[PDB]
Amino acid sequence: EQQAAEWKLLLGQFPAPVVAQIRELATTHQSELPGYFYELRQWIVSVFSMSDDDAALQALIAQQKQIGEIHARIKIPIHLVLRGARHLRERLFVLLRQRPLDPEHKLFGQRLISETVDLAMEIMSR
Amino acid sequence: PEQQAAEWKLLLGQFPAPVVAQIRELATTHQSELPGYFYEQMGTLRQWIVSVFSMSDDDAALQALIAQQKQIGEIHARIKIPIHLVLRGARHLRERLFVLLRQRPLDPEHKLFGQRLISETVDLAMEIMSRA
Ligand code: HEM
Ligand code: HEM
Repeated sequence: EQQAAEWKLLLGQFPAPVVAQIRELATTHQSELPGYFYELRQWIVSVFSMSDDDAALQALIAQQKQIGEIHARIKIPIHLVLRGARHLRERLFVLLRQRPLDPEHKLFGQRLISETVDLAMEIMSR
Repeated sequence: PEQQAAEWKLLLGQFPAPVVAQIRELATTHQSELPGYFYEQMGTLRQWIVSVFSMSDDDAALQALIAQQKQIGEIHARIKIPIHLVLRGARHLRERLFVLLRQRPLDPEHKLFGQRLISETVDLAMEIMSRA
């Protein structure tokens, strides 16, 4: 395993004010992000608080694994989980767009949220 | 059910004409290059990427495509392949598709969209591809 390194690998390829500005946009609009709209915050912050050390980070992978096995145990469609993902990436994209940060940093800021969430569901998918 | 087409054609609406084509082209010119293995555990992925990157705009084609994704899922399900191996494939796909786009001299705003389009495209296919 040590999908922790793996995780750092994809994290170390992102500049600092992006990491900060993406983190800071998850921790703000933290509670404003839980979306239910069709016919929780600690999570976003957990994933988007991203650091270096592999105690304060590991619990993130072990937690993700936990929270899938929750979802599967009670038997809920994974494509429902991955859709939630989507609307999340989406709302996060929308939140990124409406900033006055250069499109260059947006460019990273986009891959940074997209990789994370998908990584999440990947490892959340057990 | 059926409005899986509705959603896709709408999302495809959140994007400009060139980006769409740029991305279509991107996948298309490198369809033969992108089935790329570089790791450890255990011409098809061309027309898949192409099917799923034919920026298609027709409830008809969409349905079949949609349903294609569905059928692809079920096959992967019978053999009993872990969902998190496929999402992984999927992650590698857009990751290299990301990179391809980066190394193209486009307008970084054009670029942003280009990113969103490839991201949501695969993930949407992936979402549908789910049945097990
Ligand atoms: C991006 C996708 C999702 C994420 C990140 C997520 C996150 C979580 C987390 C972290 C928990 C932990 C609760 C705990 O530890 O006590 C949880 C529980 C739960 N989730 Fe979600 N969820 C997602 C999608 C969904 C969807 C689409 C549904 C639709 C019904 C759903 C329904 C539930 C339910 C019913 C529980 C209760 C489990 C319990 O008893 O603690 N989840 N979810
Ligand atoms: C994004 C990821 C993937 C996509 C889009 C994909 C797509 C496909 C497609 C289109 C087919 C043939 C269906 C047809 O056109 O008739 C196929 C077959 C197959 N795929 Fe993949 N695949 C993916 C990942 C994987 C992974 C990760 C594995 C295993 C680790 C895998 C194993 C197989 C196997 C074993 C078959 C043949 C099944 C049989 O002969 O019964 N695929 N896949």
